[PDB]
Amino acid sequence: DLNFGQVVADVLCEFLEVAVHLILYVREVYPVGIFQKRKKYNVPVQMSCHPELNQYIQDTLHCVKPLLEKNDVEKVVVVILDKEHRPVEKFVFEITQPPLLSISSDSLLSHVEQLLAAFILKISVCDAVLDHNPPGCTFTVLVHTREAATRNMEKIQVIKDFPWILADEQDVHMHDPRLIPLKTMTSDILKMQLYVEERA
Amino acid sequence: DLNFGQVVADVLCEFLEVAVHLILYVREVYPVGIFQKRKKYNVPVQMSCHPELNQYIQDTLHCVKPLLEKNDVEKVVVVILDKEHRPVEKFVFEITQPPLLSISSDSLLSHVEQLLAAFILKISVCDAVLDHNPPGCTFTVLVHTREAATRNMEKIQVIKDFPWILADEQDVHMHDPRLIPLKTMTSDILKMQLYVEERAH
Amino acid sequence: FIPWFPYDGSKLPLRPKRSPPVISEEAAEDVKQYLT
Amino acid sequence: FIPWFPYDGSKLPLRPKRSPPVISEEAAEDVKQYLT
Repeated sequence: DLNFGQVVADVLCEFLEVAVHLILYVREVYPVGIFQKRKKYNVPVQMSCHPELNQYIQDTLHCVKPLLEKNDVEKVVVVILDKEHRPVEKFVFEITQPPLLSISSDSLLSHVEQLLAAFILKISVCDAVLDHNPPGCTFTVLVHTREAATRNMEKIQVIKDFPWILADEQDVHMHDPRLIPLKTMTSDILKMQLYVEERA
Repeated sequence: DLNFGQVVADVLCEFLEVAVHLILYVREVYPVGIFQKRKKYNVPVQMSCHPELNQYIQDTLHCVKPLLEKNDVEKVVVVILDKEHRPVEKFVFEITQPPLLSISSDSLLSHVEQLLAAFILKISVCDAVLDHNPPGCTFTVLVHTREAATRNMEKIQVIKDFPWILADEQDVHMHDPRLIPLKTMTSDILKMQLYVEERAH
Repeated sequence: FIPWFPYDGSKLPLRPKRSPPVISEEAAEDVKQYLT
Repeated sequence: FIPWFPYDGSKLPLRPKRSPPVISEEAAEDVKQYLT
C-alpha cells in the first residue's frame, strides 16, 4: 500500500514553497527585511514573514499539489517580471516522477531531502552567476501540465477565491534566452532539474 | 498597514497543526510507528509521516484560518473517538483575540511562540495527568464559532472537496465529563487555555 | 478551574465531513520503514 | 546542457489570475520590526 504519489506531491510542494521564498530573497524581488532565516533540509534558508505574501505562495502551491500527485506537471516556473510586466528571468523546475516500483527502504524521505538540499544550496549561490535584476520587479508562477492546460483548469482551482487562468504568451516567452543550469537529480521517486532562463 | 489578524491566525493555525499531531501521538490514537520526532518552537514534537493523515489535518486547519483572522472562533476541539464513534476524550483549545493595540516591541512574537511552546511541552507529558482509559482509534476536529455555525459554512469551506457539516450531538457531547486543565496563556494579541474532558467516573 | 466557553448544546460546532484515514499497524510499518 | 521540456508555444501554462502582493518600503519596515 502507501500512496507514493501523495508522498512525492508532499515532498515537492514543501520544497517548492521553500525554493520560491529563497528565490524572492536571493533575487531581491522583495526587500531583504521581510525575510527571516530558517533551516530546511539542514540548509540555512530565508522565509518571508509578510502574511499576505505567505498566503499567496501557500495558496499557489496547494493548487499545484493535486496535479503533482497525478504526475500531470512537467514544469513549475517562478517568473520574475520587470516593471513593464515582461519576463526578465525564469527559474524552471522540470519534474518527472518515475513509476514507483523498486522502492528502497533505506530512509527514502531522508535521501530525497538530501537531493533537494543540493537545489537549495544552488539557489543560495546563484546571485554570483546571474546578472542583477533591474529595479521594480515582481513575480508570478507558471504551471506547465503534461496534458492540455485547459483539461486541468477544474483540477487546479483547489482554493476558494484563488482562480487560475491560461497564461498569455508574453507572460512566458523569452526570446533567445541564455540558459544557466543549476542542478539535476534522480531518485526512485522523482527526477528534477533546475535551470534559469536569463535575457541575452 | 500590516494584517495582524492574519499574523495571529497564521501563528495559531501553525500551532494547532503541531498540537493535533502531538495529541494523536501521546494518546496513542494511531500506531507510534507513523511519527517522526522533529523540532518546532525550539522544543520536540512528533509529526505523522502518513500522507493522508497529514493532508486531513492540514486541510482542516487551513479552513479554520479565515475564521481565526476574523476573530470568529471560540474553541478548536480535538475529539478522540472509539470504534463506535463515541467521544472518549476532548482536547479543548479556548481562544480569544483581544483588540490588537499597543502592538510594539521587538519581543511580542517570540514571546507568543514561547508561550505556545508551553502548550506543546505540556501535551508531551499530559499522560501524567490524564486518566489511563483505553485509547480511541479515530478523531475529528470541532470548530465552535461566536456566530451561528450554520452561517460560517461558506466561509470555512476554503478547500475544494473538503466540505464541513454541523456536528451531531452524538459526536460531540460528553456527559458529566471530568475536566483536566493543561495550560493557560495570556498575551496582548492572544489568550488561550487548553483542558481535556475525560469520561466521567 | 473555570472554562471560558462551557459546552452549550444549543450552539453546535462545525466539523469536517471527511474522516481521517484508517491506519493499520502494517501501513504504519511501511511509513516507519520508508518515510522515517 | 539540454532541457527536458523546451518551450512549446502550442501548450500554454496555467498561472494564478491574481498577482502577488506589492509590498512598499513602509510595509517591509513594519514586517522587519515586528514579525522577524
